[PDB]
Amino acid sequence: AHLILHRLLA
Amino acid sequence: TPEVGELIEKVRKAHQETFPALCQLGKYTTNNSSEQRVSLDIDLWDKFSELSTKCIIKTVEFAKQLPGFTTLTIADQITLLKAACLDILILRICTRYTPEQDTMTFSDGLTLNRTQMHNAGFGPLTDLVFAFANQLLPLEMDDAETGLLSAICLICGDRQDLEQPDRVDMLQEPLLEALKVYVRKRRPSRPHMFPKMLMKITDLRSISAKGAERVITLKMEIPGSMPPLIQEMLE
Ligand SMILES: CC1(C)CCC(C)(C)c2cc(C(=O)Nc3ccc(C(=O)O)cc3)ccc21
Repeated sequence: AHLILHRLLA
Repeated sequence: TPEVGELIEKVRKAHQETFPALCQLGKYTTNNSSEQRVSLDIDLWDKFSELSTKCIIKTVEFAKQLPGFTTLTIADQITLLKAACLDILILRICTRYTPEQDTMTFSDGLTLNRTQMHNAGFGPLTDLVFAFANQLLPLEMDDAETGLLSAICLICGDRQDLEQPDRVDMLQEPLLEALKVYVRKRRPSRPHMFPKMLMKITDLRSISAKGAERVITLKMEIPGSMPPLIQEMLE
């Protein structure tokens, strides 16, 4: 899901 | 499409604002397995994995400040960050190499010698990583050059599973042009500097391929699990 990455990017 | 001078300053600032230089830091050392080689020193591994998590957060902050990076699809921003993770982390730790003591310094000041970097998790990658640090040193690169090299490494259209690789190739072209004019303007007496810097990207990709093999063996060796952000980047 790349949950943390999604958070950092969005 | 910005002018070369503007692109260089943007990238230089993106790198400087996410990377403290060795001179700015308060170096400190630890006695943990400083003179004994071991398969994995768990206290060093715990410290190293925590600092790596922090460096990943700074790498994402750097990427978001690169012109056009946030215009790519979110899937491609993730594919690019995952693929360049080890390349940028390795370039960053190698930038803080002190040759006399053969040490590398992390972003909080922690300074580890070659045996301690080996024990912390580098293992079989140790000599290749230190060899790269030694090759980087005579280049006397500045923040603009290191930032542009990191940006060229990240914005690469040959990574597997990109949705829009031609768009990524187009975004990389101005970065390569900017590094070329900057390197020549900064040091006109050294006409072989630009190809020597480009060769470091190739050396770095070879080390990062070996790094992905080391993540596999470390996963079998660590007592617990990899930190969540490291797992997102490398698994
Ligand atoms: C492949 C291997 C051994 C296992 C997986 C992890 C732990 C992700 C890793 C991390 C690095 C690395 O270079 N981490 C850095 C940590 C902090 C700074 C800083 O503070 O500047 C810079 C780099 C190298 C190799 C590996």
